[PDB]
Amino acid sequence: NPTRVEEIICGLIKGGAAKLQIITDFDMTLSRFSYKGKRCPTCHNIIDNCKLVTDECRKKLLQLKEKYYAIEVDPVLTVEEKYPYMVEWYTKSHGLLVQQALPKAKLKEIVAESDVMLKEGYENFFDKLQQHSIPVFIFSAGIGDVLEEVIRQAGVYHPNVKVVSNFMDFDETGVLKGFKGELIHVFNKHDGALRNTEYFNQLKDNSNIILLGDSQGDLRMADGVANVEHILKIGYLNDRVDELLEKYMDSYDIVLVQDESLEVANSILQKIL
Amino acid sequence: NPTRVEEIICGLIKGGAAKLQIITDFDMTLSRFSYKGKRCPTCHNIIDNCKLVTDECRKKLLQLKEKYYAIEVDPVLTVEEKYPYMVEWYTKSHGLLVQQALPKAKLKEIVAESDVMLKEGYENFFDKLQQHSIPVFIFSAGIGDVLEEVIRQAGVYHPNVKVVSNFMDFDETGVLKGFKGELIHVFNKHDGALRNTEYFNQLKDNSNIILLGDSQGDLRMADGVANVEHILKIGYLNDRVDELLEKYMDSYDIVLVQDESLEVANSILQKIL
Repeated sequence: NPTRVEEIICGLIKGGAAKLQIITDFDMTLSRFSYKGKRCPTCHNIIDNCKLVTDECRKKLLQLKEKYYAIEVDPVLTVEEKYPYMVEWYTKSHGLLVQQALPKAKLKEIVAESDVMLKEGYENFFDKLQQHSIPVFIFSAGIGDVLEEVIRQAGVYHPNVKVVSNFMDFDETGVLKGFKGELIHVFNKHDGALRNTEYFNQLKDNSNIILLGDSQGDLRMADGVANVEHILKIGYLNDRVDELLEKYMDSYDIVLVQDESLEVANSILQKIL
Repeated sequence: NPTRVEEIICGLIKGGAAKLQIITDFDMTLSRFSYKGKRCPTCHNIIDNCKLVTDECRKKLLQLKEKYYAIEVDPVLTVEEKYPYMVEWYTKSHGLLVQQALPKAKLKEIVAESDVMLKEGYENFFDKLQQHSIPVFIFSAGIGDVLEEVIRQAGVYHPNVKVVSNFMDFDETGVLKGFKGELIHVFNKHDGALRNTEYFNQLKDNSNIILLGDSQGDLRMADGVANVEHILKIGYLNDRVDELLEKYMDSYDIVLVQDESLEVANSILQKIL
């Protein structure tokens, strides 16, 4: 309902800066799905395609993706069933990334020479948020170290920005040995939300939330919010559109089909802050 | 291969206007997939959503689409298996369109008040083609009468443009009674190509072809070309991208991901004509 969306937004404007927080996915949400007719990379792709991975290993990674992607988007399987494969997919990809002995010191170059792109309007998004000290919480199934190099290098890793993702584990050599903590993946966002309760409890007054995601899963990202008064959910639908449009209109308050900007979010921010 | 693509294009430039013809799909190929965050309509949607269809019938049409779309994009079914359902899908939708008794005289309004959009660069595409009398052959699984009202009203139904689609059959009242000829649908483009042999035989000298499509099926659109010397195949990949990207890079010479313009085609035309 367009009426309901306005009731929410009016709540947000009434709250102003003092009551607002942002929860958002990263890949295909803050970064672009495609550009100039070309598919843009996800954090995983940045590494898969970089010069520190061999042709042979890149080929094994692609086979993984073709097998496991097809299960991810299987119409017959429940998420129950899909869950162990999503887990398998990450353990193997990660498995292969370990073997290449990726050097921490190389991340900065890897990201700098990749095709990665933030959506139109991102400086304005991030700056406007920093200038009002609005807490921003980025919850991604991607790779924390890459994610951070994208935003650092774009000049928008401000102090209000908290990043929570799958971070790389290095050894003494400063060479990748695995992944820290519990795996974030598309199917368990809810567990990841409640696993970050300590951050959210420090934000009790921030009871007006804008959530930005790109999948159905992302709808759970606010499951650990302490005090919810008003929440606006904005959904980027970049792929599997005809299949998922109804479901998205059904659950996100705003569905933006193949939209490579943050202009809708920026105009809503303009009214609040 | 980028080298191979250039060999082809060089053939096309050498041929110039005198040897060129264009074969192209319409929906999501000349028309837009989405706009300003909103999914644009196909020729079928224009009718489904117009004021001459009831709320109730529009609801039955949507159920059809949700059932039959899911079969169309089933990974397990062969096209063999899917083929009778695609046929069923059209017969029922058409079936329901008949019942509403759609008036021929109303098409002009229906199209004029719909959200339909051609890609950026379309006037330049169509004009440049008309000005060199380049035969253009539009082969669509949509609805001929709608397709024609979109292009007529956009001021680009020029005499070099031949339209071949599923055209509406009216009765004495000028009220829809069915569909003429054999059904064009996504799976039988090849049969439709050879069924239009008479048009292609009149174009024997036009042995340089540019083909524009949006599906795998569309690759068969040139199957009835009399004399093939050079052919460039341009593919719009608007949906199911991650699933289909490899297959598309595999078979179209140029794959343009979520690209709502004709700029690539227009620059290739600039070099040829």
